[PDB]
Amino acid sequence: KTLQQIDKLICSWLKQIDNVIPQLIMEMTTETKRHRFDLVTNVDKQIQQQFQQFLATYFPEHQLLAENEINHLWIMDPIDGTANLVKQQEDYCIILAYFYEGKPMLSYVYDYPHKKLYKAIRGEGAFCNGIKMEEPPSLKLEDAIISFNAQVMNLDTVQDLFDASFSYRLVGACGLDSMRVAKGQFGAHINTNPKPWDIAAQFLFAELLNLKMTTLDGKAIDHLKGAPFIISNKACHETVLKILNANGGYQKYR
Amino acid sequence: TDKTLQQIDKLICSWLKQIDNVIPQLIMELVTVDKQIQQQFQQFLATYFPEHQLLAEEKITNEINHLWIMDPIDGTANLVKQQEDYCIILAYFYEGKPMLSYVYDYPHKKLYKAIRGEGAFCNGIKMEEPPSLKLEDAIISFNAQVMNLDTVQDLFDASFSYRLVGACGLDSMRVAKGQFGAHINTNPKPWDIAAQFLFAELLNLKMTTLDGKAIDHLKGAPFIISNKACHETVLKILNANGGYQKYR
Repeated sequence: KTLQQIDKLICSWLKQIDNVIPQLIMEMTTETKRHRFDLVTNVDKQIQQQFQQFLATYFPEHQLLAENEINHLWIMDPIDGTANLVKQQEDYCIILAYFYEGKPMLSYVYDYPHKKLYKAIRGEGAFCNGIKMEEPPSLKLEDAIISFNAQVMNLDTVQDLFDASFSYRLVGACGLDSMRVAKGQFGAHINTNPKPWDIAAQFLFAELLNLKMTTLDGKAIDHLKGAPFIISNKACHETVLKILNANGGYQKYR
Repeated sequence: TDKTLQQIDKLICSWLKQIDNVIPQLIMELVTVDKQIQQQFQQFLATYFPEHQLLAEEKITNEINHLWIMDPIDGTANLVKQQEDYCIILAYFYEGKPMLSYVYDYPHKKLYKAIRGEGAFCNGIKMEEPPSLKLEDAIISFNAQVMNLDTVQDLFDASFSYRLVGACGLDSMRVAKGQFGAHINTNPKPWDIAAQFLFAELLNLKMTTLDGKAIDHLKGAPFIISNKACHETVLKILNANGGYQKYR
């Protein structure tokens, strides 16, 4: 009811990042700083600062989980698809997810480069540039195209996943690979090691569209934590898990 | 003297703007369309270009003076499964020499063209040669399902990361745009790569057989379109330890 309010403000914010990204892309560099393995840039740090400030201006009580039992929580990946941002300047996205007392309420994956807004509102629907998304038609794995990082599983399980499925594509940002699943464009997407902000938005998309979104053990995921994960068409979920979990695991070593 | 290059470019870009009307219906509700586009353009050559001939997936050699090559849609799998990341490819060659090329990324409303003597463009904005990418600094795109795992592993290790769009024309433009370091297709049909010749010429890229050799633009060959700075490292990995072909 006042979700309409919060949506109006988020949309105002996403619209104005338009006029802040191209200057940040043109003056772009990388930092290794404050990070074990992952790459960060000046773009995402700024979009974050910008969203923290949005939170300060409008929702002084709301808290930001970004780079337990709190009532108003936002989880943000200012730039999902960092390698893509740096190397291609395409196929990155901004992910925001809103949780009221642990229940997902609003979600956003904004594909800036292609100008596409995915949003999920509880009690309204899921939306892609204001056109309503519905439950994708049933996809069985041999009919489905799937998406995963192939450098990160033993080469043997990659080859079963190749064989069980129609084909293989990779976009390289969780949010974007996940949305393709949501649109019926892919059968499933797998991330073996997600950060919370990499997957946060997809809970609500998954719920409203009847997607299967689980850990790779098939168990339900804690949105504050994140585990190795799959978002899938309901018709190829069990087949994917089953392949991933055969012959002592999909892990790359041993 | 024959049609001007310009006047032909103007004709092609309209003919492409008339078609953002052959989708829909197609998508909505086969496919192999694509004869429907093939033929629509067969009409185009008849109405406007008496002498010109077209090579497309079906229905010979130099010295044919005015030839076009066309993949009415490159990314069939993509069109069929995703309705996205497919493109129209067109190449005009004059007594053997690539004169004009088009790769039209329909779903993202991006027409890439290459014009001999003027340059390469996306939507009319000019494309410059992309920056030097060593392979450790570059993303590579190739179908990993169609090589043996040893050579895929090394491609994985040598490079920055791996992505795949699933349409030869689109993956090749990523290389053209400096977004990818290389794209490899080990079994193209002439229409999967026709356009890229002039892009690679105008944008100082390397396009060759996997033997690092001149491709016969009339027939297939296993192929690579690549940034100048990683072209050789990529080739070496592909021809190492007995080669790239998967077996049992």
